[PDB]
Amino acid sequence: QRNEEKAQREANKKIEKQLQKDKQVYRATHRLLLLGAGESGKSTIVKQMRILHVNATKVQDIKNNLKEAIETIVAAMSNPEFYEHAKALVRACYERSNEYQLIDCAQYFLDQDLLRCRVLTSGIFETKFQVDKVNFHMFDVGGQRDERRKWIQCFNDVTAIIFVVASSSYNMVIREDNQTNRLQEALNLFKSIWNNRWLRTISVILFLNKQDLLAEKVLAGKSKIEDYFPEFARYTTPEDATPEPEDPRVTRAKYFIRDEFLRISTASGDGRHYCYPHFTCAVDTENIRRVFNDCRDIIQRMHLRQYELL
Amino acid sequence: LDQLRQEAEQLKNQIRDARKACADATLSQITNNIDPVGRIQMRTRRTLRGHLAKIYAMHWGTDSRLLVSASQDGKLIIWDSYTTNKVHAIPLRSSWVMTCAYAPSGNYVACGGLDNICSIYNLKTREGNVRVSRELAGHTGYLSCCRFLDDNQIVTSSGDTTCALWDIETGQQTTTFTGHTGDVMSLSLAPDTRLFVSGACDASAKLWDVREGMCRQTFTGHESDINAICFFPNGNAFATGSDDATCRLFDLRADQELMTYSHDNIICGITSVSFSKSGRLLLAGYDDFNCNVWDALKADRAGVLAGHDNRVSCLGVTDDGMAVATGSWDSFLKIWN
Amino acid sequence: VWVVGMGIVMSLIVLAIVFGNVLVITAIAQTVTNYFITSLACADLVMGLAVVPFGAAHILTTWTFGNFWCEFWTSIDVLCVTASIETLCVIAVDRYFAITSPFKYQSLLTKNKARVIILMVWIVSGLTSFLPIQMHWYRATHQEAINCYAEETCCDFFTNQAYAIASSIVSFYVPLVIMVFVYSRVFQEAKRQLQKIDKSEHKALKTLGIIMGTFTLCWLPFFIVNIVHVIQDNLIRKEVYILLNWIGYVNSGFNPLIYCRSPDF
Amino acid sequence: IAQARKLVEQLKMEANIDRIKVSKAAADLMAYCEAHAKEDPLLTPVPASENPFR
Ligand SMILES: Nc1nc2c(ncn2[C@@H]2O[C@H](COP(=O)(O)OP(=O)(O)OP(=O)(O)O)[C@@H](O)[C@H]2O)c(=O)[nH]1
Ligand SMILES: CN[C@@H]1CCc2c(ccc(O)c2O)[C@H]1O
Repeated sequence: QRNEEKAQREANKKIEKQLQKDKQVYRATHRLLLLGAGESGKSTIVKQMRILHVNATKVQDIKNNLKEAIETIVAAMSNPEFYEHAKALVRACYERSNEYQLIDCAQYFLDQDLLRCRVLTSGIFETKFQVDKVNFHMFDVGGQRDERRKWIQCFNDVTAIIFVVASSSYNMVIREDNQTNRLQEALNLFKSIWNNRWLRTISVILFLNKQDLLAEKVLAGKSKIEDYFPEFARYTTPEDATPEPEDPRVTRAKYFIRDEFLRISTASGDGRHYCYPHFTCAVDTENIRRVFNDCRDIIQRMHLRQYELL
Repeated sequence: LDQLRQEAEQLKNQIRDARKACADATLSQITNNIDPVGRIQMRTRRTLRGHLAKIYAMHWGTDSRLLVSASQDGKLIIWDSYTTNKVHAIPLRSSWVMTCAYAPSGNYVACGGLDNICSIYNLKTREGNVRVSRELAGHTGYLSCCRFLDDNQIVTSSGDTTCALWDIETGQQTTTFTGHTGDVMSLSLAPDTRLFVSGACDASAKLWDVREGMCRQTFTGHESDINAICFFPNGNAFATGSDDATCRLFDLRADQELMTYSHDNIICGITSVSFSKSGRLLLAGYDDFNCNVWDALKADRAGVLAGHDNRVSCLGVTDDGMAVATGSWDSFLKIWN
Repeated sequence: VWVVGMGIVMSLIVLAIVFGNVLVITAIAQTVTNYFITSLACADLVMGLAVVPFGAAHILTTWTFGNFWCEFWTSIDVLCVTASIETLCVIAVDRYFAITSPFKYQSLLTKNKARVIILMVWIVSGLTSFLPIQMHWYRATHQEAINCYAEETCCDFFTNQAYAIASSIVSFYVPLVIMVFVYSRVFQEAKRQLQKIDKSEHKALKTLGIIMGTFTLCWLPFFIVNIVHVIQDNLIRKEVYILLNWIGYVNSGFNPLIYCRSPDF
Repeated sequence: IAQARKLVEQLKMEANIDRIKVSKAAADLMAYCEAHAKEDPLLTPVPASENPFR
């Protein structure tokens, strides 16, 4: 049938025609992978994009978080009517919360509301938006902790990697007790990500999250960094310091965590690796230009490096 | 308590002693009189273009004329190998895909990936509009492979050290398999579709039973992860491709490893293995941008296919043994003959 | 000895230019920005194959070919000279657009836009050379060109008409006033980035310097003396003019070797 | 807990199976390959007149 070749040729034409339109859209997008430890703030940052950049079981979910937090505090003490019973409400147990596991959102719920709750999801969590007619594609792989991370070879073409750490969690253990404090656990994950075979040409944007809790912890005399980190005793404030408006004690604490992450980056970084440290609060900070301004630097630096200039 | 662990060593020692008694003679000595195959050289016949990104999945059809490919740009294209003409291009709900399949009757195509869900599509339908038929969503962790026992049963191997035999009509797991301590990465059904294997990440492989749903044997000869597996055409042996440079051939009846394939210069990994029609040539992909051809009975390299500009991630042989298709990460397929 | 050995020198330069341009063109024959490099290589190969062997015999000694053949050669010379120079400005503009505006670089330029630009620039280059030669409007009215125009075996070039100035203005003056600004902006942008690096924690000068200096040194003296000799009362000898023209021609031999430095282009 | 108890019971099932010598398996594989090597287009090239892809 002469017709049979003719029809097939006609069918290949429609398919090939669309793939021309889809190629232009695909090549003009930026993909940003999110990484972090457990209970860090990866989900909250994505929610900040959906609230301003683009565009109900929450009521039930909010109550569940409040119910779980109520029993956790009273249990450690030994070691319509239902809501009213817990309303009357042990305060000293909440003060020494570093000796056990407790959710950060316990105090606010018991005493930004929709984005303060915590929900655990196993499937990949995705989000698309535009800011200045330039397409952006932010997604978080998430899931339960995996120590093999065999899927990381798939993300070999992303524009940048966003890293989120909890800077107010230097005196709490992670999951099984007696393990290293959460800040040390984040450092070990950073070294594995930084010194990775596949991720040899990917930049890292470092977010030092949860700044507001850090300020109040140092202000109170509960715990001292010198106990957990002996090297903090000999630390001195760097000369190239530009603290916003802050006490000298709080400013010194902020940087010691930041420069401690940098020494890992600068050791093995000989070109094609850059780290951009930022001080951010996930819930409160209202500008998304930090990612936008940075993403214009990886591209230009990449072009500049290209052509041998730098 | 501790007594059970004490008896675990005794049983572990018992297995090794039994296998040592059955090692009458190595396979190398018995086949020393077979004439070598010689030099095998093939040239590219067709090249298929039209993918926007790297490719992980590929599977032929029963007629050995049509094949389906998958990529992380969000497309599932079906080709026509003879005349190089695309037939379909199904957009996907998720941009992360790690596997694909093709039904024996050609009426369905399967897919899955990091979205923890296996999807089934329909090709032969009224009005000629491909639409999602079912969505199998009971797992945790990513998927690795999908295989079609029939138009109603599909076998998946998720990343939570489990496997299951699904049922498209009801969308529920008929049976589930446990026993692996590491991520499952591949599987291959038997020619009679009565048994299948699975290469986990704990350097071990098992031989499950489809009906009874219980393990039968375990081979632990490797030293690293396992990325590929495939049965001998006879149905009583299979070959394994591990993360290290070695590939080994096991035997079900003798319950021992028979041969090992390695080369001093090769220090890369293996991502896909397959046999020939008569089970005489053992092709195998590699991370060093080419594909090698081994010998099943001699362990002698007999050719190299190095026409690719990126790593090889999939490979397959037609049902009539006439062509070999090898995908790669540069969005280009090739047909060798 | 000296005449014939210098002839050996011209032969060597011709073989070298032909081999280099042809190999680069074959390896390239692929990126959105490689079309301009391919065009430059093709123009270089055409000029090397068509001009130098013809001019070598005339330089050594009587022009054997006819008047039409001489006119065709002295017309294609201008087209070949002005085709390569105009492409460098396009390359500089493309690099400036790519670096200064990163996000809009993908949307601004495409294959169709590159094809339109290359066709337009080639048409503009071609219109300048062959049209006056075919029309013969540029022929000088002095008493020295009559002998060359009357003798079919004697070849020489003379144009006191304004055409020489435009030829230079549209061949050589326009590209540099743009390239200087483009590369100054590129250098300024590169200098800002290192400084930013210092707060978080020169090969560029060398590469920009060589990129400028090669074509500047090769072409500035020719387009200087070309304007100078018409205004002056024969202050420039013809042999010096031919030597400077050849020195300018040498640029195309090494231009493909400048670009394509990245291995296995 | 009882994970060890479950494991040892499973291992006892695989301890008592029928096994044959390596020589018989190697002979079977060699015989199968020798018998079916005739219709192996990849091994022995087919003429271009009977090649669908040529
Ligand atoms: N006080 C304070 N809490 C924050 C801030 N950013 C995030 N959080 C905490 O984040 C909680 C919401 O759940 P997250 O901790 O973000 O959980 P998640 O980020 O999904 O956890 P991962 O799965 O590890 O990414 C809030 O209830 C806060 O306790 C911040 O800037 N300040
Ligand atoms: C001597 N040969 C020609 C004559 C004049 C001329 C040249 C080059 C570029 C121009 O714009 C010109 O007007 C020379 O290569």
